[PDB]
Amino acid sequence: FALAQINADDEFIGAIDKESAEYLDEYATLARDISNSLTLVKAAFGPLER
Amino acid sequence: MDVLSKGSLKELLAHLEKTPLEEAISYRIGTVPYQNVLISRNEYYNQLYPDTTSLIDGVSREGQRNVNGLIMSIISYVVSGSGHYIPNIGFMLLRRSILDILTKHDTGLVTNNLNYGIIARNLTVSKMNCEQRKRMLICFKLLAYKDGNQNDYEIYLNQNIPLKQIAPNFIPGDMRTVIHNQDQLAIVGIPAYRLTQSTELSIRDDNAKSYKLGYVDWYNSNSFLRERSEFNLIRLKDRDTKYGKLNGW
Amino acid sequence: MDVLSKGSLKELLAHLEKTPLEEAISYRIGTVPYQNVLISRNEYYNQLYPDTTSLIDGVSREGQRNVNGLIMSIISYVVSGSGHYIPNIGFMLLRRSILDILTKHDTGLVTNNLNYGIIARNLTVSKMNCEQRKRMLICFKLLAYKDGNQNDYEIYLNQNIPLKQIAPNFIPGDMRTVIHNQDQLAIVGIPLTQSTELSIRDDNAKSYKLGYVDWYNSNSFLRERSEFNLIRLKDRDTKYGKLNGW
Amino acid sequence: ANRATSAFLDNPHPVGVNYVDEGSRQFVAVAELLASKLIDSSRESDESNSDVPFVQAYSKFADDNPRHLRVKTGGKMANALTNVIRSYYSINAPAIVPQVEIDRLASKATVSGDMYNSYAIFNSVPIVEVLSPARTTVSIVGSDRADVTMLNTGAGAANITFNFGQIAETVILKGSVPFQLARLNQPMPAARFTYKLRPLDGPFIVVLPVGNPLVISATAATRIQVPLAFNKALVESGFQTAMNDGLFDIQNVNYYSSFDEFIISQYHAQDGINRVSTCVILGLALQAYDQMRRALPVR
Amino acid sequence: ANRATSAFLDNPHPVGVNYVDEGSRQFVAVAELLASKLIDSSRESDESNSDVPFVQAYSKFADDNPRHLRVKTGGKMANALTNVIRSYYSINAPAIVPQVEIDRLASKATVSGDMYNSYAIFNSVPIVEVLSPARTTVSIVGSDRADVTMLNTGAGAANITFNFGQIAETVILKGSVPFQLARLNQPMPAARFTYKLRPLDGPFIVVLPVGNPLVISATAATRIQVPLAFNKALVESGFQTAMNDGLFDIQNVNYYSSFDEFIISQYHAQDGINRVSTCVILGLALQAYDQMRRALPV
Amino acid sequence: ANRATSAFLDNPHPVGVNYVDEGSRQFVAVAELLASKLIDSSRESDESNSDVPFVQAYSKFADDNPRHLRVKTGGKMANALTNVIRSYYSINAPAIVPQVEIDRLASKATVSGDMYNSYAIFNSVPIVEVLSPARTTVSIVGSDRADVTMLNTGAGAANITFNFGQIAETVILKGSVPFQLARLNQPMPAARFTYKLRPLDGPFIVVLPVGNPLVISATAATRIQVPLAFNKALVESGFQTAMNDGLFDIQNVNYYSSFDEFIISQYHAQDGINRVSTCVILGLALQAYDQMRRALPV
Repeated sequence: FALAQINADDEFIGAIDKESAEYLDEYATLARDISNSLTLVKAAFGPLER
Repeated sequence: MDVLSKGSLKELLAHLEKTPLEEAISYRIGTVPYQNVLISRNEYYNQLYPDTTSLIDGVSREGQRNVNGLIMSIISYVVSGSGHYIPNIGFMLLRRSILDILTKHDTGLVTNNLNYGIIARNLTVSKMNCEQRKRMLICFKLLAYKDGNQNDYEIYLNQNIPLKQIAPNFIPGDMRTVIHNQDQLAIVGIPAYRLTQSTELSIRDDNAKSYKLGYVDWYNSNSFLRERSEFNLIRLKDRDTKYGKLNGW
Repeated sequence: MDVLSKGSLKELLAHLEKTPLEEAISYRIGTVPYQNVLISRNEYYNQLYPDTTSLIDGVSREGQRNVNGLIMSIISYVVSGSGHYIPNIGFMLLRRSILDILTKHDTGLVTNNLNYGIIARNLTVSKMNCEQRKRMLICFKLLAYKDGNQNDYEIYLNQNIPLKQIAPNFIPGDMRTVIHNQDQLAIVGIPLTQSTELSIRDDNAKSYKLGYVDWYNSNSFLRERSEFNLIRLKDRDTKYGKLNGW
Repeated sequence: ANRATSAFLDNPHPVGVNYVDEGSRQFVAVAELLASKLIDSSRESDESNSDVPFVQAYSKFADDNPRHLRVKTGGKMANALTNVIRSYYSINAPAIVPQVEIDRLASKATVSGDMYNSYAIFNSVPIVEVLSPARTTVSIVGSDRADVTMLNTGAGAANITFNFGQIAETVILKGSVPFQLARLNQPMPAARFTYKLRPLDGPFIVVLPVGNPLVISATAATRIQVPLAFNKALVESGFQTAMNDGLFDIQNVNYYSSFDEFIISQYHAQDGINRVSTCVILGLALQAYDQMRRALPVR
Repeated sequence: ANRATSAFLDNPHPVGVNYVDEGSRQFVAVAELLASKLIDSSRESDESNSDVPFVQAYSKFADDNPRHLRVKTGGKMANALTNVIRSYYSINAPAIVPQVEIDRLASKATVSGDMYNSYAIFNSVPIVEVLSPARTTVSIVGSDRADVTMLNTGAGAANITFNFGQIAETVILKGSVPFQLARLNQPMPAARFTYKLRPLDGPFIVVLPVGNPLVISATAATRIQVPLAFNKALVESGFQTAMNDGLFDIQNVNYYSSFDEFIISQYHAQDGINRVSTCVILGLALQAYDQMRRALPV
Repeated sequence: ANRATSAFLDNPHPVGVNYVDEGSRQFVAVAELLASKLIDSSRESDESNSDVPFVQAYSKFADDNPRHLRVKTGGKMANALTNVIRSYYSINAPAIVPQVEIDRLASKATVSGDMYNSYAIFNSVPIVEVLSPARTTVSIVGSDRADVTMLNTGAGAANITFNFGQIAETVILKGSVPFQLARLNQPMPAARFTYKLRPLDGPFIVVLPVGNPLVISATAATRIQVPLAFNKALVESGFQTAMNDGLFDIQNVNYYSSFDEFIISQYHAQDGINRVSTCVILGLALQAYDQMRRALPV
């Protein structure tokens, strides 16, 4: 009954959404960090026993 | 698809009591079984892949108009998901449940003369898997106790050792045995492995995969009943209760 | 690769004056020039692709020891980028530049008996594009005016009407013609995908096209390292020993 | 009396009786629509230098995302369509496509499965029989245009009867030389070059004077109800692709040079009405098969 | 022994070897795309009662505004397309379009220029040779549907050998009367009206009885890789226009009644694979030539 | 006239039809991957001076930690792999392993059970038949290199027919002395030591002169699609290990010297394409078995 109008004209430069593009790109940096961290722990700490 | 999703003796037997016999039969003419055919499997080969049609595929096939054909269609529906083409059976028989046909004398069908050797041979048992064999042995056990042929059922199992090893343990007249049984009878379900949208060479495997991918779509659709979310919306008659038992058991 | 990027008559003539005959010739045996062969082009066909070898492919082939062989090697270098295998040419000829072989009498080579029709057939002028034919006619005209056989050049052009349409409009003696020429003779140039072509000539030509962008930047330092302390071979001073077999 | 007949009208093999219900015809209709979008997306991808339009269209068609090192064959929809096409062609072809698969693919798009919205004109000329007297020779050649060569060796003029069946709507006869043709028990008009005949009129008698041979070129047009999406050019290409791909190699079947001859031959048989309905569905399926195969090719 | 050969398979002339590289292929694909837009723009201009859609399309195609007094020819793109068509047909064509002109014309639109992402079916029937014994007459007529008329005048039945080449995919033979055909060193089946054969199977022997002539109608289908924009209806019409316009009027060349016969004849020559790729490019060029000339008659 | 055939090509027994679906194929791929880690854990143990790497590898393979009072067997996956191999060999073998157990074991590692992403070369030479006339002795010995001994005691030269099937891709024939061989209805060439031929071409005629015996050695190469993890050396060792352990001991089946003979014999059956897919999956299972049993003998 009280639907709010949503506009994103200022967010779009032509057909490109800058904020969404930069935010998605940060997952590539996180992916590199995850792989580097897992490999370092496996090298420093070998097979683990409890 | 619904019948193939049952994973326990309780659920499978409960489903057979609810469903009528018309689900077991099909009104599509299909083709004939035991025929050598060349099918097209282009994802793997350019030529035509040979195979043999059987009664265990999930496609409707023409069936004989006798009691032998009716029982083969019921077991085919349980172990494959589709039945055969036996028309003009009669509305009196088609209204009754699959369980009632299998284990009640009131229906009027006479199944005493049925031999388990040819039925297993015709419903090709060398091509079944472990889950399919268990369901067939359930149907044989239900029929045997209907006509008082328990001794014949035991001798048949003793002749075939592998069938005896996987034979479900339950007495058709007792509900405590169904509750205690812990066999896994599910042919379709949510897969732990990676299920892809690819074809399989055999007719049986391709049809089985179609049911498996179909169950995943149905599992995530709106027709599925999520008990953890809407258990208070089901009616009281069909709600899960431990006191619940099959009629006459 | 450098000879194919020249897009003007001025630049092509300047390159030939600087380049010695050594880079026009090659030291690799190769195979017989004309031969029906089956080659593998798996990007398109499972079967082997038929083709005919020639002297226009950028691959070395065997050439005889005569003026006809030397001329054919020079023209192939201009129109294809790779020369031919002429055995034991000699120091005196290798140190001379390509243009002096074509346009000067001090090289020691007689070219008065060259037959232009036979050379075009041997070079397979039919399977040449517009740019390659123009370069061949430039070399023919230079030789024609060097030996005074300007009439024979006109007779050859009259017999081949399509070549007469695209013939160069420069006189070797005059310089005003070279300055004002407007021909486009470039074969390789900066623009193509890393793909394979069916023909031997088309595949080899595309290899030069794809490698030109990389060659534009990498050749500068690698070259300068080679001749950092090396005497230039072109017109090298020597005792003028001998010219054997010519 | 000697008898001659068209080669393509001889022994029409039975057609399939499966996947002819409402759901199956809906599935074939959906397959044609999605195959058409696959062709268009491949063009849009090529003029745009981006694989996005093609990937999205293939994802709808195959319910899977394309991946390198895996050959794009169309997925489960292509498998079902190919096997269904075989079943339509002959009654000896197996039925190996489950009903749950047909229903799942039919729901991928919302299109009507009705196969009788429109019509189409088919050009095969049916010559059921040509009867000639003892001293005459008759030869029939062709299916798109039939050339009937008649030679009279006897002294007297001969009477040759032509039967064109009852299915074709019009037949036009043109002769190398003017000739006489009239219906049974009707006077023969002046010699003319052309005749327009309705095959339901009855057997037609043509006088063959002694001398040089007379050749008659026959052209016929018949109207068959087809879906509004039916395109004759695409169907013929799909018919040839299916024959070359080897999926019409079934036991005890007849082979035809075009879908035109196939549908007309089935029409000129007992229970020909029911065979034509199945053949129309197979024609639309062949249209889907053609478009899908061109979009995703093999060498 | 007598030999019978299809007329359209005799002595295929060598095709041009120019304008078949990636840049030249892109130019042909660009020309087809812009020629198609030229046709659609003319229809839009007529429907909308305005000349704005057509002026934009003609300007992109010809790099010049339309003028009422001047004639509409298509500009340099029309001349380049006309010249490459001549070069594609014969090796003796001048091939006088500069490379710089082609590269600048291929940069107008973005196309891959790939001529191997689809296929088309060509219906010409190849009959390389029909071997007949003495006292037998064999005649072959037609290229899209071949009729082989056979007459036996000897004492006994004759064996007639058919060779359909090694390229065509399937051949369907329908006779006037039922007849017998079998492969070499194979028993003959019962008389039948129809036969489906693979030309790779080998030469086929047909038993010809003494009496009335036997006519065999042949239909073949062959698959050839073509671009996705290939349209057989447009290619065939463009082929006729180019012949009428004199683009194929070169010395020492053969002539064909359709593009289907042209491509199949070049396929069956010695090393025919060399020529199929060039023939397909000519077909796409003829597609663009058709659409351009119909929009801008000259 | 006598006929001779290869011994290993006679009467292939039917293969199993279970454990072919995607889940079962992924179980075999997981078993191969995890069994490989078991072997490599030995080298890690030597370098690390401790048994911890082996304990980790066995715990993942068997779901239970290794014990010193128990003989290491492999647990559920070892039992599942053994029973699954039995089902593959014959259709008479029971399918005992449940589906649920297969899915649970298939979820241990991430793999794709694609068995059509590579190929392998199989060297078993198929000689379907060798037809010789009277007064001629022909003996076929060998399976990987077949030696055919030919003796002509007759008065004149004899013609002997070879049939190598329609499956093998190439066959190379090397004779003790130069001999003549040609296809059917072809002229014979000069005597040569070596012939390379395609079995699809047709039956081959070899001329046998009267005198000393002529021996021909046949080597063939066949390409069969296999998963990328396929290793012929490991598969061959697994075949011998399984036969020794009695996994193939079941009534009404045939016995082969190597996996090379088993797969080629099945491929030359009435419908050999149906059995090739199952045989390849048996190969991967055997490769897993060889690694698992060598690390954990029992």
